[PDB]
Amino acid sequence: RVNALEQVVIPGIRAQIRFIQQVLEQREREDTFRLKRIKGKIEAREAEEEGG
Amino acid sequence: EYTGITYISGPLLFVENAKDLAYGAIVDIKDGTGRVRGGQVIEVSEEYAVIQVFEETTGLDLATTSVSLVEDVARLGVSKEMLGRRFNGIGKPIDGLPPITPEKRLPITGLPLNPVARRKPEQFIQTGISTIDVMNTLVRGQKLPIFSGSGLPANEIAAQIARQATVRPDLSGEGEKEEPFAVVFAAMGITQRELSYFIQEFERTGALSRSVLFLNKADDPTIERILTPRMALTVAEYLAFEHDYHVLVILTDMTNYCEALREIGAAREEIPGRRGYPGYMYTDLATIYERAGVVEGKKGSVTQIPILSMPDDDRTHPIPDLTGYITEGQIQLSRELHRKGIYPPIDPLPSLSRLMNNGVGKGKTREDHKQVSDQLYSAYANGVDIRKLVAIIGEDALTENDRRYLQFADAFERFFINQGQQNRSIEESLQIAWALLSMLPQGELKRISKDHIGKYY
Amino acid sequence: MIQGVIQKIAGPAVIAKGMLGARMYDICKVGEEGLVGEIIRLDGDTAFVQVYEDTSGLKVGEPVVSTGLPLAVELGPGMLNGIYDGIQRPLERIREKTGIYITRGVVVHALDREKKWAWTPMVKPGDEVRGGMVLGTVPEFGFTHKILVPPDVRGRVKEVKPAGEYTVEEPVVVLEDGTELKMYHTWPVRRARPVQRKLDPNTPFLTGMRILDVLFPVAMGGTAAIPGPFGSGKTVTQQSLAKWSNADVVVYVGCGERGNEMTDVLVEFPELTDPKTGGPLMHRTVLIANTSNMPVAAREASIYVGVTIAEYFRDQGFSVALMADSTSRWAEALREISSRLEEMPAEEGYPPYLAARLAAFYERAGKVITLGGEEGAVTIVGAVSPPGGDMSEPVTQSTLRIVGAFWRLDASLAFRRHFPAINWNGSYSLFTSALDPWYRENVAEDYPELRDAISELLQREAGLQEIVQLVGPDALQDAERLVIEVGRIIREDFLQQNAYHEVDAYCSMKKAYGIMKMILAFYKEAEAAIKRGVSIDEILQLPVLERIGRARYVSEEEFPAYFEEAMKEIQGAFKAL
Amino acid sequence: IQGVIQKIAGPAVIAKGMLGARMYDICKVGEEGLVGEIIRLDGDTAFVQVYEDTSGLKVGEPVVSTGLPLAVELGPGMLNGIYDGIQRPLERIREKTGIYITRGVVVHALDREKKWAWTPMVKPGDEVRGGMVLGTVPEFGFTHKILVPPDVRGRVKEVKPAGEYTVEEPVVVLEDGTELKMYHTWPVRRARPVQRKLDPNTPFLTGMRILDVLFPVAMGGTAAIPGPFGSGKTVTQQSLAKWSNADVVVYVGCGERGNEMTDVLVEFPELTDPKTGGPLMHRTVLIANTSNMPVAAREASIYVGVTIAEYFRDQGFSVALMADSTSRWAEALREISSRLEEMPAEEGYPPYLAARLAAFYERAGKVITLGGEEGAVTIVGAVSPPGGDMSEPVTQSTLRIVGAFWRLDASLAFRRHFPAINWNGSYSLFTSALDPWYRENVAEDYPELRDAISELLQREAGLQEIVQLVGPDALQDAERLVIEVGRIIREDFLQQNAYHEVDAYCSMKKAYGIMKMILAFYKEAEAAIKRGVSIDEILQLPVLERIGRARYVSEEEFPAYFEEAMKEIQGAFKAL
Repeated sequence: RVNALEQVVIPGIRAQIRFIQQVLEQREREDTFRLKRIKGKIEAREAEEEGG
Repeated sequence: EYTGITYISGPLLFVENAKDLAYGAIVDIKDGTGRVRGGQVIEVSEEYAVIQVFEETTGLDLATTSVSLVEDVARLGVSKEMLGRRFNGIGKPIDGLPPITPEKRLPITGLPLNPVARRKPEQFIQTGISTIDVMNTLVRGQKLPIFSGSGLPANEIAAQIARQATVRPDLSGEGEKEEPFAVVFAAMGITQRELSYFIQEFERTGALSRSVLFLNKADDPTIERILTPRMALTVAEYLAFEHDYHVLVILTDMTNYCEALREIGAAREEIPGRRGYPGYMYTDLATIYERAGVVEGKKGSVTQIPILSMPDDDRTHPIPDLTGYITEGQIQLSRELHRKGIYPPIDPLPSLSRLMNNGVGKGKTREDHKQVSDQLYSAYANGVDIRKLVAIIGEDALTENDRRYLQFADAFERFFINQGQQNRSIEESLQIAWALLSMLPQGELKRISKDHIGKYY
Repeated sequence: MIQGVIQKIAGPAVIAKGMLGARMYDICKVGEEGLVGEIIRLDGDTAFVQVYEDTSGLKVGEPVVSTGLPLAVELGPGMLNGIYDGIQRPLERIREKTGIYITRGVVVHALDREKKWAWTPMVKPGDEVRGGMVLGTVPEFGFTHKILVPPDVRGRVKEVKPAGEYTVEEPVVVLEDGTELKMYHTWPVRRARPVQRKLDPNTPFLTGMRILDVLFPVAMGGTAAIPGPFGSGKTVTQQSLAKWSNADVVVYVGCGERGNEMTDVLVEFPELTDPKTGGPLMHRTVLIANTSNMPVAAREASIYVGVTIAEYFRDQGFSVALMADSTSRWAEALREISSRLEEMPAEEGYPPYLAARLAAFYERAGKVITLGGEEGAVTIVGAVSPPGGDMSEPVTQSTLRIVGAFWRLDASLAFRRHFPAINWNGSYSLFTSALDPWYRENVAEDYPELRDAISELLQREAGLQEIVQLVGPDALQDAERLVIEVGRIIREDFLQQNAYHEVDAYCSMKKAYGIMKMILAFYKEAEAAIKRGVSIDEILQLPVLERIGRARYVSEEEFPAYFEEAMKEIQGAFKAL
Repeated sequence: IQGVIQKIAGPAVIAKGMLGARMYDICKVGEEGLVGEIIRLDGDTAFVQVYEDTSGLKVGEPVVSTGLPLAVELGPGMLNGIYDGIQRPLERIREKTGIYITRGVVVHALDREKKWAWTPMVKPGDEVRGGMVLGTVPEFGFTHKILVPPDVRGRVKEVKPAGEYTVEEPVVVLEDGTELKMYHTWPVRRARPVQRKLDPNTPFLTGMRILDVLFPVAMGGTAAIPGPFGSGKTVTQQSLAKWSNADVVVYVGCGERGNEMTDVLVEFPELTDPKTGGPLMHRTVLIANTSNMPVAAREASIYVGVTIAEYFRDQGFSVALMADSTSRWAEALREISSRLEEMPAEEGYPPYLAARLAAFYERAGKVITLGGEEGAVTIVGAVSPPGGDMSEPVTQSTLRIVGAFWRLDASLAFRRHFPAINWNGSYSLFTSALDPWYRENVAEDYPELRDAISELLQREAGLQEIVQLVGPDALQDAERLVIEVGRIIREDFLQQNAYHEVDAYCSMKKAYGIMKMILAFYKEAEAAIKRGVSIDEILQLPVLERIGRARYVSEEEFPAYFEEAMKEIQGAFKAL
């Protein structure tokens, strides 16, 4: 059990959280980028009242 | 070209119109407090050009301000008087030595290279670490990244091989009086301590004797770290081919490269991320690591030696992963021997190189170099393998025909892998590599030919 | 002429103004230098260019010239030994003119108009010609080259010049339809050469890999992925896959291939044997490979050059090999282009339109009968690359929307210097039962049979490998350890196909079928041997273990001398013992 | 300049009427003058980052600006001087506002209403050297040399006699024109010029044996202490600076705890220096921020201190900077960069985190100034994550910049011993480069000892586990001997106090002798089992007890106690 644990199990049960984490995290680049372009629209709209 | 600041960001900002600006240009931009800096112009536009800020934008007024074209693309001169001088910080040498006097002003951005003007390796590089150069085959045709650990530092290894490479008298059929043993060292990020580490280690290689030592100084602005890579490179191509001297660019932590690079794309919205590192990474590293093989025609060449740590053993994160793909094979040092007190700790089992029979062969290195390659590899393998299975059932997992491969994992250990920093010769290496191969049955060898059994037993 | 100038520049992209009358996809010379881009996004009258060459030294306001005619690639005689690269230029020639370095803004014509070749008429005036049919032969090296009528061209014939060498742009066949049908012809890169009827493959594809083909084949016309994690085997197995080929023409597109890899590639080809002229493999290869030093879009373009060349050779009636090297190219291209042109990314930096062109490129491939009425086949072997190190990546999940054959290269097998590295638990093929007719017709009757007889071995090895690592098999019974050490030889001497030994670099059906009957023997004997109370321990010491090991100590073309020889001793001298 | 507010989103303010505004410019928004700062301009309007929260502010008010860029204040009064992350004196806030703080508070950044001593250390008609000599202030700490800032080498006129002069009062003026006062302004984002950056070669005392003698970082290091506070770890941080050879200490936090951080402040005058013999408070600068403190207070935290240490450096003092809660520093930055176009793109943190992280260590260390004086800015990087992941930005960024982790573990802390340094989970990359200078200055065989002796513990770690499950009793004398020597190093040498005065402050000439004797006992013990000697005998030797009495004595008795203790060992295995 000792032998086994220090190899396949333990860091493996780690790398699972890590892999998960990183992909959850990276997904939220697209969130911000989209949200950016959303902002751009909103301001662009109130900038046609006062200009072009 | 018109000065017109009507937006300030991080390291990019509004500059009205453009008329003589191009990509890659050196501009000088006066803050108006008596402080001046430069930058690169990227995203050139007849609307708003945005200028790459080189150092703090503090004291930046809207009053007395100027943008002025200094050079249209990136260029900086390279004299023939380079070797044997220490070039601490960008450009000018600042360490007490007078200014650089240049002779040929050419680009430092990089110039393309024909792929049909590239010839296969025909010279072996003799490096003073036995281990690496046998299995992995050190040649001037491959760029081997050194991957270090956390508690295995990157610095110890980097110092070592600086001086420890020499070029054959005739074992390659190439004179040692046709090239020098001279080196170039690049920095892509060095810090305070790391700089103070390579101090003493420079003086022994011969810092001002024969080497060219570009450094970021280690206190200078972020942006500089992404300037010195490709400078080190282009600069060397001149002196390399034309003057015909071989040099090896000893590049250190690409970590600090990614790090600094990533900031810029985070205000121009190229949105860096792949796992939190630039997804445009490979793109930039393309030119930078392009010259790392051997040319045809001209002698002397240019060879990249990347040196970077791993944040984790895992090859998932792009710090080792993307770097992997790029370069030609890999050589890890693991932590599997660090843990034991071995120095240098090289583990060849996760290691896999691109070429192992190119730049080597009978009379191009040694006749048995080519033979003893694959041999050392499968020999250790079948040792370390056992030490797995022993725990799993009883306290053993071996016969008597396993017990001999067993002692070869001790033999390869502190005798061979360890050596301190002592310079071993290409002779001394393989020679004695056949005294550890006496402990294995000669009738159980299948990764080496029989006619070589009769040459060295 | 489309005469804008520049507007903005955004990295290796450029945007342009003054652009009126501009069609989506053309020849786009940018600045006065003429770097060659492409018009992709058209918003308004502001036409987004994407430059295949670097934009260092490219100011704004410089006149942008566009033809308004589509980007096409030059197709005509002088194709073999020739270079068309990823940017429409011949490197052979670039090497001489521009010196040691290549200097951006330089362009020439893709197909050398300085070439001359003889003309053999197969037509006369007063003929009726249709698209894709032959007008004449041309002898270019050991290959026969035909002059394919451009597709969608019909009408009668005014004259046909008598045999003799001419410049490869002069008219050899003037049509009586008011078209002087020039010796070369363009055909846009997007557009693909027609087909009269679409068919399915049925001729096998040998590549010089023993186990690779024998367990999971690909047909001649087929398609497969090679995903290779962590910079392992993948990268130079492709060189060892293009090293030897069954197919007549060899088209190798490295698609913006890293310059340190292209080194050994390029130089190896003159020293490789050609089996139709006895010399340089270059007399049957064409390099569509491009330099990695160039930006992202020169590695997208390159794939689209390749296929329209592949097709040109498939329409003359030849078996065509296409090998795309690294999907890490393609990924990076679209990854970065997406930001530039202000496209909205859907998932993880990859554009919504990712499997768009990707799918179709795979589609084109197949054995099919053309509108010229000849039969060629485009056979594909793309090497898949996960940038992240898992197949969960969008760029690698797309390459697994296609079907046919698959292969899986693993980091762990690859270390042991046993290439090809293949997993029986990681691939499937659908060319097993599609190839079974042409197996029991040409190869042998007992070849649809013998292949099954190796699979079972290694089926049980998966299932038992598990058990092995949990508790050794020394604790287990005899018959458990049996098939385990059958298994040894299936790796030691049959997953090691040395790319440095040439009697393993050659492989064919005779060396296939052969060593398959060696293994067969051993299996059926050992199963009965150990039911007489013998242990696999003693048998490892018996000469029988070594004997099956002769597969890399025996020749290719002196092989039928050693085959039968040793074969007998298996059923002989182990049931005596 | 002067302008008018246009918007208020969040705590941040945006206001037009700005033009000719400098970058990192002094802004006091409104008629309430909230301490703010001009940043990244846009159009004829600017974005203004206001540290103090706004909630009383209305738009359309006047905004007074100085038109000069915010700088760090450097003068007297800093030694024995309480300040925060905006650098206002937190106790004159208590007297002028009461217990509670009502925003829009502006007071002087130094005690300028006191009359401070003076002595001229230069005269007229002589020239000054930058970074050095102007005049000194005698104080009740040591001294404080009020020196002219760099690149001011000109002639001086009119140097007034020794007496008492306010900070704002002049004592000196230049002959070539351009007047100067005792208060000096130095830029927040720039560091002072040096002549060489040296190499570290004088060991950095920490006053507890094991800490520095085993794992030195010497003077000009960069270290770290991980794991969150509240594990008694704070023991280490206070005593560190307290004993340690220096003449000034600067303590700084940012996002630190509630009441636990106010225990520290009152207990600070109750810490006592060994050198002066009186409180540490006399010679301590505070710029700590709690966590009730303004938004960007904590974010500006770092930079202040860095600068301030460089002042004391130029003077020829040794400083000891203690970077508490490096991990929590990042909190504020994330918040600010969200509301701007510096949006996250790394991994849950902005990618400008790594940039702002580096410079704090880069611009500190042991180096020589323009003034020619030496001093060190040893940093000890308490990161303190809640757990820390190596795939978190904070951890994988720091890890690289510092050269040492001086890790304490929890198991080791329950055992109530300081040093509690878990040797297997500590490292310091310095050691290599420090061996030359060690035996040069210190003593002959001192390096030879340290590297050699570490092995005990190494060859004990894997040994104890489950192999010695009931002690050794079925085991050979080979393996027995390790834990006999094991006993003395871990119950005498690793242990030390910090609340007994006989062994809270140690020094080299004491530690060296301790360490030698324990080598010499492995050297006569392992030789004992080849003679035929059992551990029964070893376990009754008065030598083991003598090792325990060599730290229940101080450095003064050490000579006499070293005579007797040393020679005792040699004659206590020549009896066996």
